[PDB]
Amino acid sequence: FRKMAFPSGKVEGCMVQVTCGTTTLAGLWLDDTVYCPRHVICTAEDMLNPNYEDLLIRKSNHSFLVQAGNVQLRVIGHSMQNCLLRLKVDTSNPKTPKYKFVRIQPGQTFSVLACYNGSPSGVYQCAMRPNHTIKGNGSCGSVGFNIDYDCVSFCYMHHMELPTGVHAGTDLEGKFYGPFVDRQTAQAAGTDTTITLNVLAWLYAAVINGDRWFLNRFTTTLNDFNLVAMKYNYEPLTQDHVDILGPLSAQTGIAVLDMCAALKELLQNGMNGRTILGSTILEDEFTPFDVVRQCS
Amino acid sequence: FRKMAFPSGKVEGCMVQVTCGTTTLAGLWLDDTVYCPRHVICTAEDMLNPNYEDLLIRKSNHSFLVQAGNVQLRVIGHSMQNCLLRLKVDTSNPKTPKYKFVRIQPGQTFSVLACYNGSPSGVYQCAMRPNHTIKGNGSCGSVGFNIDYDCVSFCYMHHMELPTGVHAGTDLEGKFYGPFVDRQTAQAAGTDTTITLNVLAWLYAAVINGDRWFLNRFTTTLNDFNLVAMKYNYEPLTQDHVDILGPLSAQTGIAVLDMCAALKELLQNGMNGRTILGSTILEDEFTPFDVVRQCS
Repeated sequence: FRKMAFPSGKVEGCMVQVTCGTTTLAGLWLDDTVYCPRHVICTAEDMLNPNYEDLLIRKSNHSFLVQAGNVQLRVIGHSMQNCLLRLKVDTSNPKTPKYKFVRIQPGQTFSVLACYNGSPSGVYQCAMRPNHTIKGNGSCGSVGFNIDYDCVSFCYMHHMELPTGVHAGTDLEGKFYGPFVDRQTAQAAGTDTTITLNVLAWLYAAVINGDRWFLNRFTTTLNDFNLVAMKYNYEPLTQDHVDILGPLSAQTGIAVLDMCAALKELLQNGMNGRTILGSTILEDEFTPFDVVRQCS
Repeated sequence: FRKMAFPSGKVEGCMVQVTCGTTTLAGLWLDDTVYCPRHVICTAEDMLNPNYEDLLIRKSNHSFLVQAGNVQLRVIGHSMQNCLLRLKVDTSNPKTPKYKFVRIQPGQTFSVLACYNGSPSGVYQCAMRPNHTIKGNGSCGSVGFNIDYDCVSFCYMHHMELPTGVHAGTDLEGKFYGPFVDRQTAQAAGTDTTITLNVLAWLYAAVINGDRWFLNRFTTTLNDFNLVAMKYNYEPLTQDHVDILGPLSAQTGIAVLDMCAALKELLQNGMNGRTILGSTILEDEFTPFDVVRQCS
């Protein structure tokens, strides 16, 4: 069992390099528009307290060097759309896939196409944290996506590293996830928690894959489990979460509350130097939907 | 810090579905040739003791349904090339990237484009184990690759799951990694070991990323470390491995043998319930080259 991203081909065809001043970062070229973080116009000094409207007036179309692979695109318009820079180019992308802009939820996973060394360089899978951060030099940024049947659902664009090393960004409409702004100040993240629903989902995956030792013959309750969860900084389980785990519960023959009892035991008793799916930690970056999609 | 694969776009354009009988699996369409595991011609019963030459004579061109996305390719020839089925089609792939066939070495990493539910479905990074296995239902197989500048280096194609759940396959010439054959028999893997060089490389990455607690003020020697390594089923360190870690040693200011002393301590003393890069286990699936490529 492994953490796997969606194939990145369709997103690769949309990735461009946007340069303004000394700042070079990644953009998304869809039809005749390029999207990138608006702080591309900021010197690493404007970032302290940026008046973006003011800084943008100082910019013209020629302030922006947009490079699609090894073609320089001619920029014929610029505007601000929330925290995104909206760039109009003279050519519409012939590799534009069918796409939607979705705003994902805390606990939900997505694939990331990471820009390093001035181009699309790597791909990995991650989860939006309950505190709206991302655990994701020469970074030129990154695009988050899921592939929903025939369509690319763009959900994330990287903007900032916070002083703690955790990342913040926006959806593709330019609206930040969580309480964050694109300003180099003392923005503290909310206290993070483990995504319970995902941990249970991954436990089901372990059972599918042969790891059974953590199973016991006790059950629990939503009220009891959530006390334990509160203590261990886990997300509270709701009835919605239980209903979601239905298919996996049927597949394994282990009732969701029985699996919660196994988890409760694992939090209080540890793992005694054992492994679940080659892991000594409890993994929370697989949704039930990711588990279903892998087996099978 | 995260395990990331190469972007998969160039490999996605080469992936086809090859059907023979009830067996459907993934092929690689390059120019006018499709490559897939030869056991596509076997019923899950021929697999016990397959005479492949004999089974192939019974097949004709019409025995093979080759589907590129949603185009059925017409197969105009078939032959066997080691453990690969070599299929000749009437159309050469217009999405053929620049590519090489490389045979990688134990300890070396590669990206995998995994075929699930009858199409390219997922992407992840992995290492060839020292015992020539892969830690990688509805599996239709998978292609292993690195992207070496402008060129795709194909290094792996999945063939078999062994009775222990570990995977075996070939390079793209059809030659198995390790002592394995494409036959459903009692093939036991060699005893696996941890890739030392990669563990040191990842420790350097931890130091780059701020984790420093495991550093001490002792050094060790190749002869001393290798006794400890033997005991803990780690690969012996060679002078080649030390020279390879040079750039990372210079970057961090930590001499390779000093880092070995930190590792030696970690093997004998554990981690006392601490973490390195969010991990309580020692990670061996990043080469020095992967670490350099990420930071930066």
